[PDB]
Amino acid sequence: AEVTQLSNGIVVATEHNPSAHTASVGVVFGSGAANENPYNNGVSNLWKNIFLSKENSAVAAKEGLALSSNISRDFQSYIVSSLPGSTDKSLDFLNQSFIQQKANLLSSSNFEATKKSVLKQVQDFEDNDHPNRVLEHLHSTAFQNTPLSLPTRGTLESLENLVVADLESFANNHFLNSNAVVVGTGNIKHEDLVNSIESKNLSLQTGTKPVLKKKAAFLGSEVRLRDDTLPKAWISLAVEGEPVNSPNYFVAKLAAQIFGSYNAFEPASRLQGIKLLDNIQEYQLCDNFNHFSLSYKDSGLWGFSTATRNVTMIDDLIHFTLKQWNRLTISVTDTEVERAKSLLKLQLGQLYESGNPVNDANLLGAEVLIKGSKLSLGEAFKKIDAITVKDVKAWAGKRLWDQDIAIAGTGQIEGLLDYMRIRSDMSMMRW
Amino acid sequence: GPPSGKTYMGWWGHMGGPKQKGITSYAVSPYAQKPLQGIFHNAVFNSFRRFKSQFLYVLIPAGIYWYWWKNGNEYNEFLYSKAGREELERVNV
Repeated sequence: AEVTQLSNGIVVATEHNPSAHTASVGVVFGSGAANENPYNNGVSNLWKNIFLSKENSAVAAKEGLALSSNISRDFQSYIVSSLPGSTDKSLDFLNQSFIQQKANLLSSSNFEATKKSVLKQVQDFEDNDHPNRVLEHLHSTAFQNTPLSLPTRGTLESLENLVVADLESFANNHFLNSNAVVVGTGNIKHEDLVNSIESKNLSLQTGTKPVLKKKAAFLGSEVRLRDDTLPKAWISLAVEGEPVNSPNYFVAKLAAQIFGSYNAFEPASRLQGIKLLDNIQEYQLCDNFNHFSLSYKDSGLWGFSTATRNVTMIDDLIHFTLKQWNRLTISVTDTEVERAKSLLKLQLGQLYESGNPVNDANLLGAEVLIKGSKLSLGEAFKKIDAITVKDVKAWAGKRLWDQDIAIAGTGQIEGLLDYMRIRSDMSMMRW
Repeated sequence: GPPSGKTYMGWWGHMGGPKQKGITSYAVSPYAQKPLQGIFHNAVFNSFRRFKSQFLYVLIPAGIYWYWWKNGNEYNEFLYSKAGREELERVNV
């Protein structure tokens, strides 16, 4: 009714839904693709993909289980999904996979069939998924020589250099209990799981903490992947944003909300009450964009992302947009702010209140790791609404106005201008 | 706007050049660097290289020219001196 949180060594967390047809259990390791290193990159995405190799996934397929997995930057998750009654059928199959079995998934016929498929995997991504590719490199340059930089799915380089002796090197350090959280989502009780958990003995590497690295940092920089053979142009730009559990966590998400997200095709999109939109549409400066305030444990990235078949006029594209961003400091309409608060809520909803347990897991697992607990929607909303204009005019005033940016891109970006232009559009001339 | 005559320059996104693939550039904000990027120290080992690599191409021709200058200069001061009025009456008419 307010989400449960109790620890007997294994911090056991759950979240009940009485109208759910199914449920899900799993673990979340409080160390992700940003706890790795330059040459072991993709180790966390390698771990995910053995966990779903036909072997272990045929086991749980007779049982009636489905497994879910994802790696982030600050965190890393291993979830299993099934019918709510077969709730022990989950917990046991989890127990087998992470304390019982070890080299049953770590075969020299398994691992050389997973790594020979996480290699094709990260060779369609950087090959044909430019919007994320661009998005990923954006981190690489903004957070260069620092934790967040390492692409979550790992470089094809440090991904052909890795054997099983390396899957473990990360496992036995960062796959602990004092870095994990067990989650219960969907259609199960707190007294169903934490019972079935204290039912099982053993302890893996107790007392052990996972290790640390130099805290992340940010620096104004570019990286440009020109490719004049690609029909469009993809660009992503940002400033040093705000972390998870930062005073302006919501203030910053409200700002993103204002300019928001465009799709020049859906007539619905064309009518949004966004000021910037007035400009961009005249000549069709782009095909779409969208904003964001990506928050991570140590640092953040407020900016936006755009694709465009309009090559001669990208220079305006970036211009109109970064000028709008100036208003946030000097001239944002209050009535804009309300449409923000309003729309944030709708978005922040379909995020948190989707009828899909697997999401409510990672969400829970990550948050109850970093701050300890989760924060309720009513808590969030109570904050969103407190937000004045002055909220947004002092946040932009430090974060946005005349601060270093972080551009990245690919496709026909000859037209995308230089760094002393772009960066300079962070401000406006004053008397 | 009537037709324009083709050249070998266009503006951004149609600059005129060949179709770039493979290169990947990286830079860093002019704010994000040491004021005085690299001055003195090893930035001057080049103020003698940017010199060496060329000086001959100037000195040699400057030389030829400055000695040729000095010569007939001397030669003129002579034939217009006492010791010279002889040669003059001959060279000059």
